[PDB]
Amino acid sequence: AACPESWIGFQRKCFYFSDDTKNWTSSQRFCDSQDADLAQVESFQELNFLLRYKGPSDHWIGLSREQGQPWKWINGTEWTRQFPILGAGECAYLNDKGASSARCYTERKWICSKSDIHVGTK
Amino acid sequence: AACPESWIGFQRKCFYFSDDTKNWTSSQRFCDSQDADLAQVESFQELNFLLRYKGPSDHWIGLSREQGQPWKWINGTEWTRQFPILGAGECAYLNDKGASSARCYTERKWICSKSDIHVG
Ligand SMILES: *[C@@H]1O[C@H](CO)[C@@H](O)[C@H](O)[C@H]1NC(C)=O
Ligand SMILES: *[C@@H]1O[C@H](CO)[C@@H](O)[C@H](O)[C@H]1NC(C)=O
Ligand SMILES: *[C@@H]1O[C@H](CO)[C@@H](O)[C@H](O)[C@H]1NC(C)=O
Ligand SMILES: *[C@@H]1O[C@H](CO)[C@@H](O)[C@H](O)[C@H]1NC(C)=O
Repeated sequence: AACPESWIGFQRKCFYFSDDTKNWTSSQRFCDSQDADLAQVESFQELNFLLRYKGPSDHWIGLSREQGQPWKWINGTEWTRQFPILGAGECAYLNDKGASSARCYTERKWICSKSDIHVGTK
Repeated sequence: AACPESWIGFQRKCFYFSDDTKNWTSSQRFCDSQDADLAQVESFQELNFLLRYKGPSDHWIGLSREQGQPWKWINGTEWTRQFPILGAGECAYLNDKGASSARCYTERKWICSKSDIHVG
């Protein structure tokens, strides 16, 4: 199977949409336990898939920042600015129509992403 | 890739959700051209997944009937009653409750499904 059971496949990745709510760091610890990360949204097409599937509640994704800084990926590098992220918060999430930001201690649903099983990067 | 580009993978199948609208027979022709069929919805659970992604438009699916007669999948097997397909029409589609039906010449979006390329 390209993706784990109950994950959703889309363009060489596998996505998990949570049932539970957790804070941002706890959501990342959950994704890390599944050999994945909080969604690393790398194109506008991926964004659109996520907004369409997720349904009505806010979902954490894997971008964080410091107040006067750029948004960073989980690996600590500045991200590629595929879409605007609104608000004045430290952790990013998806809402009804796009990406916004809030404090990392708030409990939200989350999305994990990883590569499908047939992807090689060598 | 398990699925062709932009199809959504779920539980060893791939699903195509159209952006365009067609009548039911031409929708099944599109699906067949991409080595698939109009979605042969297998169960209430598969239903809940298609309902999650499809968004507000009506989408044709792979069941139809002759007047009076039981619903049949594209493959010829009679529907197994995991949920009702409502209405008075010959051709089935998904609204946001579950399945409803209409005249086959009208214009709706559609969903295709097929087994992913690693099934065997
Ligand atoms: C996040 O939530 C956990 C319980 O899930 C709590 O123990 C932790 O202190 C909270 N905040 C952070 C930043 O870990
Ligand atoms: C860091 O993570 C991002 C998001 O997946 C990836 O696109 C980028 O190539 C990675 N950068 C490094 C230096 O590993
Ligand atoms: C017809 O398709 C349905 C829905 O997936 C499946 O349950 C049934 O086994 C199929 N019959 C054959 C012969 O493919
Ligand atoms: C359905 O549409 C196709 C064109 O894609 C056409 O050949 C066919 O006549 C239409 N069927 C009906 C009943 O209007």
